[PDB]
Amino acid sequence: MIQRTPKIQVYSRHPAENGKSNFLNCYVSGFHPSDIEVDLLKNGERIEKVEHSDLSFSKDWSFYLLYYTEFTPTEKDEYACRVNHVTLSQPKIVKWDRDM
Amino acid sequence: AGSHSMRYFFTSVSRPGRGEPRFIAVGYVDDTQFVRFDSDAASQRMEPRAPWIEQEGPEYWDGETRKVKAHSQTHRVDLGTLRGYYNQSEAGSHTVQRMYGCDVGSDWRFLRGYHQYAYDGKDYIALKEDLRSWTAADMAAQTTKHKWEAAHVAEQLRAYLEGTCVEWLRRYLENGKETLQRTDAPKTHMTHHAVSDHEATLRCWALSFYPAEITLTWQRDGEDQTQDTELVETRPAGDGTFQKWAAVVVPSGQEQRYTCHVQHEGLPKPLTLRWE
Amino acid sequence: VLNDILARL
Repeated sequence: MIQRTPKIQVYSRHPAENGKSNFLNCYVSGFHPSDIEVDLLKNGERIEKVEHSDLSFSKDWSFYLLYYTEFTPTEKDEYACRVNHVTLSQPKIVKWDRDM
Repeated sequence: AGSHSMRYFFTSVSRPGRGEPRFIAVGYVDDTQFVRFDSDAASQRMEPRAPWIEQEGPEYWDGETRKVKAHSQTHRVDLGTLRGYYNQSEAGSHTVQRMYGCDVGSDWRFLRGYHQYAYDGKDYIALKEDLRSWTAADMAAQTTKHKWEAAHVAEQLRAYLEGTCVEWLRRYLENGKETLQRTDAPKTHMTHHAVSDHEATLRCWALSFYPAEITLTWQRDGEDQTQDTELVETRPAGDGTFQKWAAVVVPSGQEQRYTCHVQHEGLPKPLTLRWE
Repeated sequence: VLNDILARL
């Protein structure tokens, strides 16, 4: 009955340029059990057309998923990933930083 | 070519409030997903996920669909058995995970095979490297091991892992050679991010590479540097390739002492990167 | 291809 908290990376598929269409990724990994809530946020609001990979797992049996959507970086829009999991007291929000 | 692997991953999650377990199966050649099954999806078929597998005929897809549904029912039965073995209530959700597959070497001959099972995220039972014996993690699994040693289970798995698995892996490598036998060397570059008026982060990027295995290491004046470094987990780009970066904080003006070193199967000689 | 065994535990 083991519980492992998710690692989160938020990043773009391609190097980000403002005004140039791209893909926003939220990679969640290292967690157990598999039930998890992942949303991509634009200026604090949930993005609607988000897809995800087929659940798989690593050598320690911890799960991973990639959530992704099309987006266009801009100077003023703030993007983020919001994750909730039984191991988390409150939802965790990780802002997208194009340098990481 | 190089060395190669075929692996199947299975997860079943019980849903005590209503219905059958959620079941998800994925198949990989090396780091390429090529088939999937999801119990919640509409088709109820094994589905292709790579262009080179779509050329397989209807007998292939009917057969894989039958077998993957049989896998799901085995996991369903197992979830019920394990609840009794561990004396757990019917009210909680529990998980079973299974992975099996084969590796071949550069000559495309059998190198090793594996078959591993977990319950609630912990080792339960695994086939040993000899493909003859079982590792049981606890006494519940010891019960399963005694059952499987009496029923010739390891023999059947060894025959699949050394025969069928390797033979179909070679077939996939041929049919998908355009991508499966191509290595994508990392596209590398270095970025610079001040953290004060006199220190800065140097970040060494590896982008768009395949397969996923890679090593990024920082050196200072020709010696390995782990102090003040950060290495993120390799992550999927979403287009079948992978990404990674490593970073070091340095005093501003001293960037030339630091070199990032990149090792990857697609690189005949490792790359060395230095900030402008 | 998948194997055609999967004995129960």
